[PDB]
Amino acid sequence: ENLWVTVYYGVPVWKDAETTLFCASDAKAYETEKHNIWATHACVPTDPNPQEIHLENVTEEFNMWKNNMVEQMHTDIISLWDQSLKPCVKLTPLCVTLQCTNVTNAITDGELKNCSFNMTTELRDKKQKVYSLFYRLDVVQINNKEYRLINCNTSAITMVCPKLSFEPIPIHYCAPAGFAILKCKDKKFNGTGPCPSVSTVQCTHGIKPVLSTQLLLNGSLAEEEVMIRSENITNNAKNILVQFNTPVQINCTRPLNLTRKSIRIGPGQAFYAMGDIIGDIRQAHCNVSKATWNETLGKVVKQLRKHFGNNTIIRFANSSGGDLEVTTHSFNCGGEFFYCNTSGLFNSTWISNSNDSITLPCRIKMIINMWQRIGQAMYAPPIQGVIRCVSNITGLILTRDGGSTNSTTETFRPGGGDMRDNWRSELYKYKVVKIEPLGVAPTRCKRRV
Amino acid sequence: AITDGELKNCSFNMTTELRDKKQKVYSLFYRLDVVQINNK
Amino acid sequence: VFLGFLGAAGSTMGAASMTLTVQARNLLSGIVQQQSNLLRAPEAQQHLLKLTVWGIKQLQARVLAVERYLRDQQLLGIWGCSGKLICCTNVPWNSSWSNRNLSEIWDNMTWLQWDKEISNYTQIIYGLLEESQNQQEKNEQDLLALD
Ligand SMILES: *[C@@H]1O[C@H](CO)[C@@H](O[C@@H]2O[C@H](CO)[C@@H](O[C@@H]3O[C@H](CO)[C@@H](O)[C@H](O[C@H]4O[C@H](CO)[C@@H](O)[C@H](O)[C@@H]4O)[C@@H]3O)[C@H](O)[C@H]2NC(C)=O)[C@H](O)[C@H]1NC(C)=O
Ligand SMILES: *[C@@H]1O[C@H](CO)[C@@H](O[C@@H]2O[C@H](CO)[C@@H](O[C@@H]3O[C@H](CO)[C@@H](O)[C@H](O)[C@@H]3O)[C@H](O)[C@H]2NC(C)=O)[C@H](O)[C@H]1NC(C)=O
Ligand SMILES: *[C@@H]1O[C@H](CO)[C@@H](O[C@@H]2O[C@H](CO)[C@@H](O)[C@H](O)[C@H]2NC(C)=O)[C@H](O)[C@H]1NC(C)=O
Ligand SMILES: *[C@@H]1O[C@H](CO)[C@@H](O[C@@H]2O[C@H](CO)[C@@H](O)[C@H](O)[C@H]2NC(C)=O)[C@H](O)[C@H]1NC(C)=O
Ligand SMILES: *[C@@H]1O[C@H](CO)[C@@H](O[C@@H]2O[C@H](CO)[C@@H](O)[C@H](O)[C@H]2NC(C)=O)[C@H](O)[C@H]1NC(C)=O
Ligand SMILES: *[C@@H]1O[C@H](CO)[C@@H](O[C@@H]2O[C@H](CO)[C@@H](O)[C@H](O)[C@H]2NC(C)=O)[C@H](O)[C@H]1NC(C)=O
Ligand SMILES: *[C@@H]1O[C@H](CO)[C@@H](O[C@@H]2O[C@H](CO)[C@@H](O)[C@H](O)[C@H]2NC(C)=O)[C@H](O)[C@H]1NC(C)=O
Ligand SMILES: *[C@@H]1O[C@H](CO)[C@@H](O[C@@H]2O[C@H](CO)[C@@H](O)[C@H](O)[C@H]2NC(C)=O)[C@H](O)[C@H]1NC(C)=O
Ligand SMILES: *[C@@H]1O[C@H](CO)[C@@H](O[C@@H]2O[C@H](CO)[C@@H](O)[C@H](O)[C@H]2NC(C)=O)[C@H](O)[C@H]1NC(C)=O
Ligand SMILES: *[C@@H]1O[C@H](CO)[C@@H](O[C@@H]2O[C@H](CO)[C@@H](O)[C@H](O)[C@H]2NC(C)=O)[C@H](O)[C@H]1NC(C)=O
Ligand SMILES: *[C@@H]1O[C@H](CO)[C@@H](O[C@@H]2O[C@H](CO)[C@@H](O)[C@H](O)[C@H]2NC(C)=O)[C@H](O)[C@H]1NC(C)=O
Ligand SMILES: *[C@@H]1O[C@H](CO)[C@@H](O[C@@H]2O[C@H](CO)[C@@H](O)[C@H](O)[C@H]2NC(C)=O)[C@H](O)[C@H]1NC(C)=O
Ligand SMILES: *[C@@H]1O[C@H](CO)[C@@H](O[C@@H]2O[C@H](CO)[C@@H](O)[C@H](O)[C@H]2NC(C)=O)[C@H](O)[C@H]1NC(C)=O
Ligand SMILES: *[C@@H]1O[C@H](CO)[C@@H](O)[C@H](O)[C@H]1NC(C)=O
Ligand SMILES: *[C@@H]1O[C@H](CO)[C@@H](O)[C@H](O)[C@H]1NC(C)=O
Ligand SMILES: *[C@@H]1O[C@H](CO)[C@@H](O)[C@H](O)[C@H]1NC(C)=O
Ligand SMILES: *[C@@H]1O[C@H](CO)[C@@H](O)[C@H](O)[C@H]1NC(C)=O
Ligand SMILES: *[C@@H]1O[C@H](CO)[C@@H](O)[C@H](O)[C@H]1NC(C)=O
Ligand SMILES: *[C@@H]1O[C@H](CO)[C@@H](O)[C@H](O)[C@H]1NC(C)=O
Repeated sequence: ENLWVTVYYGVPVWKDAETTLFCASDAKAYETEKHNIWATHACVPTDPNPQEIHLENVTEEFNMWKNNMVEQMHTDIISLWDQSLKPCVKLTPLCVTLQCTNVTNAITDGELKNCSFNMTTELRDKKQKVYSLFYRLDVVQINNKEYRLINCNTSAITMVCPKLSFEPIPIHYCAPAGFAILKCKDKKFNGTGPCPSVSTVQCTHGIKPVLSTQLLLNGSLAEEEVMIRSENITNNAKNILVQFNTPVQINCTRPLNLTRKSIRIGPGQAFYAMGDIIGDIRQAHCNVSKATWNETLGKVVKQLRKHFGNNTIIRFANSSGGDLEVTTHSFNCGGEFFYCNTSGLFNSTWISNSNDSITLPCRIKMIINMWQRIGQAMYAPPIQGVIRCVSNITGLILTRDGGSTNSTTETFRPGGGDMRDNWRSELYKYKVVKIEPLGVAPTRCKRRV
Repeated sequence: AITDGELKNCSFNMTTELRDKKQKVYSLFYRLDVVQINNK
Repeated sequence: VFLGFLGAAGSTMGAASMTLTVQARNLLSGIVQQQSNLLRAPEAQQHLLKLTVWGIKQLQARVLAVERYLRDQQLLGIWGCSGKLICCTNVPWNSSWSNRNLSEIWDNMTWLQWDKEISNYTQIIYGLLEESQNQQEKNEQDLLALD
C-alpha cells in the first residue's frame, strides 16, 4: 500500500531514564521554629494536590534492587549533614587531662563519672577549674586517675549547634519537567518483574527520614499479609527485609533528670555539659509488649516456610559480634542517641506445631561517629529534663547463617549496618521514566504540493 | 667535614595530643629555607 | 475527554491521538511547581553557603528542561511543519521499514509497542524528512514565483 509518513508530537511513550530529583519538602510559616537540618535551604513548599492518574492496560517491569533513588538518597543524607555543620564550633580545647572520680559510694553494677579540668574565662590568659558529668563510654584512661576523651588522637569533635534540630520531617521526592515517576499498586509485589497496575505520580508520599539499625521505626505498612522480601534468598550475605501489616508499639524513656551548665569557650561561643542529677540514678530502658510480639512472630515464621519448607524448624538467635552500631538497636529520639540491648526479643524456637511487657536495657553515649569517616566525630548537647518517646515497629532486617550441614533447623538473626536497607524498603514501588514526544506513523495524508 | 653544607639539623617544641604539653621534635631543613635571627 | 498526564498510555494509536496537547504542556509548563525556587525571605548567616549549593541543583533542572525542549521544536522547522501538532510530510512509506497494513496498527496497537518496532529505523525515517522539504523550499517555490 502506498502510504506517507505523518509526524505526531505529544505521543504518550516512555524510555527508562536516570536523573536527579527534587527534594520538595512540606512547609509552613516557621516564624519561630529553629532552623531544621533535614529541610530548610534545600526544599521548596509542596504541591498540595498530587493527582494519581491511573493508567489502563499498562504493564511495566520494576526492579527495587537496581534503583537509583535509594542510591542518591544515601548520598543526599551525607551531604545534608556535611553542609549544615560548617559554621558549628569545634571542641578543640577539651583535649586535656581530667581529674575524675566515681559518683556513687556503693557500686551495684557505675554509669556517670565526675570530672574536673581547666577552662579559660573571658580574658584569655586566666584559667579556672570547671567540672562536668561524662558517661563512662565517652572517657578512656591515659595511664587521680587522669582521663581524657575517646578521640583526641584523630578526630576534631565538632559540637552540633544548639540552634539546630534533627527530627524526622517528610521529604517528597519530585521529578522536574520531562520526567515522571511511576508507582506500582500490585499488592503481591515482591520487588521484581512485571507490575500489572501502574499509575503516574507527580510526587511520592512523605517519607520520614529515621536512621536506625535492626528494626524499622515509623515505616510504611503492608496491605494484607506479612511481606518477606530478599534478593537471592539462598545467598547468605543478603539481608532479609520483613514488613508488617500491623504496627507493634514501643515505649522508651530516660528516667533520670538533668540540667545544663554553660561553660564558655570563646567570645560568643559556649559549650553545654551535664551538671547535676536532681533525683535518682536510673537506667534508660524500652518496653515491647510480649503478647503482640509473640503473635507478630507467628506471621514471619508462617511465610518463611513457603520459601524453605513446611516441616522445618525455625529458630531466632541474637547476634555474633561487632560494634554498638550493629549488635544493638540504635535510635535518634528526643535529641539523644540510645543503643538498646535486644537479646530479649530475638530468642525463641518454632516447631510447626495480657499486659506483661518485655523490658530492654539501654545505653547512652554522646560522642557518636556516624558513617565512620576518618577523623570526624559529632557531639549532641544534653537535653534539659527527662525524655519520652512512643514509636511503632514496622519491619525487621534479618539475615541467615547457612553453613553446609544436613540439619532441618534454620536460624535467623537481626542485621545492622548499611543504611541502604532503610531506604530500599520504602522506595521499592517506584521507577523514573522519560517522555519522548516525537513519533512517526504511516498514513494517507500527502502534504499537497 | 665541610667540602662545599646543604642540609641543617634543627630542634623545636611541638604540642602532643593534649594541647598543654610540649615535647622536643627535630627535622632536616635545607639551608635556603632557614635564616638567622641573631646555638645559634 | 482529558484523563490527565499520560492517561492515554494504554489506549490505542487511534484513541490516544486525541490527547496530544497534554504531554506537550506538561513537558514544559509543569515547571510551575518549580517557580517556587524564589524562596521565602531567608534569615541571617549560618548556612549562607547551603543556600547556593542547593541553588544550582534546582537550576540545572530548570535550564536542562528548556534546552532539551527547543531542539525538538526546532527539528519540526527543518521538516517544514512548525507549530502544527499534526503535520504530513509527503515521504513514501517504504515497505521494508515495517509491516502489516494500515488498519491493524490504529485499532489494536499502542504507541509504546509501535515505537519498539520502528525505533530501529528512526534515523533513516528522519533522513528523508529533511530532503523532501529542501527540494520544495529552494527549488519549487523560487521556480513557481518567477513562472
Ligand atoms: C516515630 O513517630 C512518632 C510520632 O510522631 C514520633 O513521636 C514524636 O516525637 C517528637 C520528638 O521531637 C515529639 O515532639 C515533642 O513532643 C513533646 C510532647 O510534649 C513536646 O513537648 C516537644 O516540644 C519541644 O520540642 C523541642 C524539644 O527540645 C523544643 O525546642 C520545644 O521548645 C519544645 O520544648 C516536641 O514537640 C512528638 O510529639 C512525637 N509525636 C507524638 C504524636 O507524640 C517519634 O519520635 C518517631 N520515632 C523516632 C525514633 O523518631
Ligand atoms: C519474585 O517474583 C518473581 C515473579 O513473581 C519471581 O520470578 C520467577 O522466578 C522463577 C524462578 O524459578 C521463574 O521460574 C523459572 O522460569 C524459567 C523460564 O523463565 C524456567 O526455565 C525455570 O524452570 C523456572 O520455571 C519464573 O519464571 C519467574 N517469574 C516470572 C514471571 O518470570 C521471583 O522468583 C520472586 N522472588 C523470590 C525471591 O521468590
Ligand atoms: C484496554 O484496551 C482495550 C483495547 O483493546 C480497551 O477497549 C476494550 O477493547 C475490547 C476489544 O476491542 C472490547 O471488547 C472492550 O469492550 C473494550 N472496552 C470497553 C470499556 O469498551 C479497554 O477499555 C482498555 N482497558 C480498560 C480497563 O479500559
Ligand atoms: C569507680 O568505678 C569503677 C567501675 O566499677 C571501678 O573500677 C574497677 O577498677 C579496677 C581497677 O583495675 C578493676 O580491677 C575492677 O574490676 C573495676 N570494677 C570494680 C567493680 O571494682 C573503680 O574501682 C571505682 N573507683 C574507685 C576509686 O574505686
Ligand atoms: C561532682 O564533683 C563536684 C566537685 O568535684 C561536686 O561539687 C561540689 O558539691 C559540694 C556539695 O556537697 C559543694 O560543697 C562543693 O562546693 C562543690 N564543688 C564545686 C567545685 O562546685 C559535685 O557535687 C559532684 N557531683 C555529683 C553528682 O556527685
Ligand atoms: C591514641 O592511640 C594510641 C595508640 O593506639 C592509644 O594508646 C594505646 O597504645 C597501645 C600501644 O600503641 C595500644 O596497644 C593500646 O590499645 C592503646 N590504647 C587504646 C585505648 O587504644 C591511645 O589510648 C589513643 N588515645 C585515644 C584518646 O584514643
Ligand atoms: C527535673 O528537674 C527540674 C529542676 O531542675 C524540675 O523543674 C522544677 O519543677 C518544680 C515542680 O513543678 C518547680 O517548682 C520548679 O520551679 C522547677 N524548676 C525549674 C528550674 O524549672 C522538673 O520538674 C524535673 N522533672 C521531673 C520529671 O521531675
Ligand atoms: C505505651 O504507652 C502508652 C501511653 O502513652 C500506653 O497506652 C495506654 O495503655 C493503657 C493500658 O492498655 C491504657 O489504659 C491507656 O488508656 C493507654 N493510653 C492511651 C493514651 O490510650 C501503651 O499501653 C504503652 N504500650 C506498651 C507496649 O507498654
Ligand atoms: C545473646 O548474646 C549475648 C551477647 O551478645 C550472649 O552472651 C554470652 O553468653 C555466654 C554464655 O553462653 C557468656 O559466657 C558470655 O559471657 C556472654 N557474653 C557477654 C558479652 O556477656 C548470649 O549467649 C546470646 N544468647 C542468649 C540466648 O542469651
Ligand atoms: C544483653 O542482655 C543479656 C541479658 O538480657 C546479657 O546477658 C547477660 O550477660 C551477663 C554477663 O555475664 C550475665 O551475667 C547474665 O546472666 C546474662 N543474662 C542472661 C539472661 O543470660 C548480655 O550480656 C547483654 N549484652 C551485652 C553486650 O552486655
Ligand atoms: C503508630 O501506630 C498507631 C496505631 O496504628 C497509629 O495511630 C492510629 O491508630 C488508629 C487506631 O485506632 C488507627 O486507626 C490510625 O490509622 C492510626 N493513625 C493515625 C494517623 O491516626 C500511629 O499513627 C502510628 N504512628 C505513625 C507515626 O504513623
Ligand atoms: C656550619 O656550616 C656553615 C656553612 O659553611 C659554616 O658557616 C660559616 O660561618 C662563619 C660565621 O661567620 C663564616 O665566617 C664562614 O664563612 C662560614 N663558612 C665556612 C665554610 O666556614 C659554619 O661554621 C658551620 N657550623 C659550625 C658550628 O662551624
Ligand atoms: C639530627 O639530630 C638529631 C638529634 O638532634 C639526631 O638524632 C639522634 O641520633 C642519635 C644516633 O647516634 C641517637 O642516639 C639520639 O637518640 C638521636 N636523638 C633524638 C632526639 O632522636 C640525628 O641523628 C641527627 N641527624 C643527622 C642526619 O645527623
Ligand atoms: C509464643 O506462642 C507460641 C504459640 O502459642 C508458643 O509455642 C511459644 O512458647 C510462645 N513464646 C515464644 C517465646 O515463642
Ligand atoms: C507445604 O504447604 C503448602 C500449604 O498449602 C502446600 O501448598 C505445599 O504443597 C506443601 N509442600 C510440601 C512439600 O508438602
Ligand atoms: C533466651 O531464651 C531462654 C530460653 O527460653 C530464656 O531462658 C532466656 O531468658 C532468654 N534470654 C533473655 C535475655 O531473655
Ligand atoms: C526500502 O528499504 C530498503 C532497505 O532499508 C532499501 O534497500 C530500499 O531501497 C528501500 N526502498 C524501496 C524498496 O523503494
Ligand atoms: C492485512 O494483513 C493481514 C495479515 O497480513 C490480513 O489478515 C488482512 O486481511 C489484511 N487486510 C486488511 C486488514 O484489510
Ligand atoms: C534491529 O536491528 C538489529 C541490528 O540489525 C537487528 O538484529 C534486529 O533484528 C532489528 N529489530 C527489528 C525489530 O527490526
